[PDB]
Amino acid sequence: SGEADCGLRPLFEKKSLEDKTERELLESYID
Amino acid sequence: IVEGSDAEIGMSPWQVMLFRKSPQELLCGASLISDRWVLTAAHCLLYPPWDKNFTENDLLVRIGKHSRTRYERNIEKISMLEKIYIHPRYNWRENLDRDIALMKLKKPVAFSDYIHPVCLPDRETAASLLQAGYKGRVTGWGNLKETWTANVGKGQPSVLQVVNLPIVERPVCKDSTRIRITDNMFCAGYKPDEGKRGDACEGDSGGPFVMKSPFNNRWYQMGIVSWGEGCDRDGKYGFYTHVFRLKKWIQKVIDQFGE
DNA sequence: GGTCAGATGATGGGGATGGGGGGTTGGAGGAATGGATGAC
Ligand SMILES: *[C@@H]1O[C@H](CO)[C@@H](O[C@@H]2O[C@H](CO)[C@@H](O[C@@H]3O[C@H](CO[C@H]4O[C@H](CO)[C@@H](O)[C@H](O)[C@@H]4O[C@@H]4O[C@H](CO)[C@@H](O[C@@H]5O[C@H](CO[C@]6(C(=O)O)C[C@H](O)[C@@H](NC(C)=O)[C@H]([C@H](O)[C@H](O)CO)O6)[C@H](O)[C@H](O)[C@H]5O)[C@H](O)[C@H]4NC(C)=O)[C@@H](O)[C@H](O[C@H]4O[C@H](CO)[C@@H](O)[C@H](O)[C@@H]4O)[C@@H]3O)[C@H](O)[C@H]2NC(C)=O)[C@H](O)[C@H]1NC(C)=O
Ligand SMILES: *C[C@@](*)(O)[C@H](CCCNC(N)=[NH2+])NC(=O)[C@@H]1CCCN1C(=O)[C@H](N)Cc1ccccc1
Ligand code: NA
Ligand code: NA
Repeated sequence: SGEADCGLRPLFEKKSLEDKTERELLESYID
Repeated sequence: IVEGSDAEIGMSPWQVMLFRKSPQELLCGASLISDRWVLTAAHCLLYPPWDKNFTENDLLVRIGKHSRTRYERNIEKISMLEKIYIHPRYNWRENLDRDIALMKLKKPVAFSDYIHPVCLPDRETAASLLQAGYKGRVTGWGNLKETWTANVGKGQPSVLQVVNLPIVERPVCKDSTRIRITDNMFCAGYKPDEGKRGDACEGDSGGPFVMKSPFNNRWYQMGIVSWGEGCDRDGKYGFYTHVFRLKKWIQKVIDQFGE
C-alpha cells in the first residue's frame, strides 16, 4: 500500500498550488 | 456540512463516500488511509439503538467523488468491502466512545488526481497540532441544516462541502453538553462570540477532520466526524473521534496480515 | 350513463449519472405515465 506519499495532493502540493482557504489553517497555528 | 462551501476539484482526494447497495442511499463519509484501507465512524456500520448493523456485502465505497449522487464517469472508483473491523471497545450503549471502524477493500484502488490517501499522525504531530484554537477542516455530503425540523433551504448539497473549524479546549467541550465526553474524542467549532459559523451535520459521520502540518507540508487526519447536538447551534460544538489516541489499534489491524 | 381496461400517445425523455452539448469525463440515445375511447 502506497502510504509513503500520503497527505500530498496531486492537484495542490504536487504542483505547489494552494486551495482557496488553506492559509486560514496555517494562520491558525500562529498562536 | 452546515455553513460550509463547495469543495475545489480534488482538495480532499481521501474523501470516501459510504453507500448502501439496496436501497441505494448515501450513509456516511470515510477517509482513504491506504490503497486497501478506509477509515470511518463505527456508528455508520453498527448502531443497535437504531436497528443499524451492516455487512461487507451490504455496502459500497465510492472514491474520488465531487458530485453527490450521480456516477462521475472516468473519475470515481467504486470498491467493495472484504472485511469490516469495528473497535472492540466501541460503546454504542452510551456516548459513541471510540467511534471508529476500518474497512478493507477487496482490490487496492488506483490513485489519481482525485484519489489519494491522507496521513495518520504520529505522537509528535498530534502533540504539535492538536491545540485549542488551531483550525482543522471537515468535509462531507451531509445535511446543510437540521432536516428533522421544519426549515427552508435545501436538505443535502449537490457537491462535496468544506468548512474549517477551530479545536476547542476540553473544559468548554465538557460542559457544552450533558453527554459524557472522553479522551477518545475532541470537539471543534467557533464559540458564539467569535461571530463565525460552521459544523458537521447528519450524514457527515466518518468524514475526516484533517489538519495540514507547516513542517512537512502534509495533510493529516486528526479526527473522524462522530456526533453533535443539532447542527450549528450556538454554544454547541461538533465532536470528533480522536484518531491519534486510537492509532495503536489502527496500526494493529492494518499491519496484522501480509498484503 | 358512468365503471373498465387495454391501448396508442406525444413529450420529455441516457447511462452505475443532471442538465445538458463540457465538466473533475465521451458521445450519443432517451422515463414512465395520462384521460379519451369502445364494450357493458
Ligand atoms: C450485528 O449482526 C451480526 C449478524 O449479522 C450479529 O452477529 C451474529 O449473531 C450471533 C452473535 O451473537 C451469531 O449467532 C451464532 O452463530 C453461531 C455460528 O456462527 C458461525 O456461523 C457461520 C459458519 O458456520 C458464519 O457465517 C458465522 O460468522 C459464524 O462463524 C464464526 O464467526 C466467528 C465470529 O466472527 C469467527 O471467529 C473469528 O475467527 C478468526 C479466525 O478464523 C478461523 C481460523 O482459524 O482461521 C476461520 C476458520 O474458517 C475456522 N475454521 C474452519 C475451517 O471452519 C476457525 C475456527 O472457527 C476456530 O479457529 C477453531 O476453533 O476460525 C479469529 O479467531 C477472530 O478473532 C474470530 O473473531 C469465525 O469466522 C467463525 N468460526 C467460529 C468461531 O465458529 C451459532 O453456533 C450460534 O447458535 C447457537 O449454538 C450454540 C452451540 O450449540 C448454542 O450454545 C448457543 O445457544 C448459540 O446461540 C448462534 O446462532 C452469528 O454467527 C453472528 N454473525 C456473525 C457475522 O458473527 C451481531 O451480534 C450484531 N450486533 C448487534 C449487537 O446487534
Ligand atoms: C453518524 C453521523 O452522520 C452523525 C453526525 C452528527 C454530527 N453533528 C454535529 N453537529 N457535528 N452522528 C450522529 O447522528 C450520532 C449517532 C446517533 C446519535 N448521534 C448524535 O450525534 C446525536 N444527535 C446525539 C447523540 C446521541 C447519542 C449518543 C451520542 C450523541
Ligand atoms: Na456551533
Ligand atoms: Na453527460
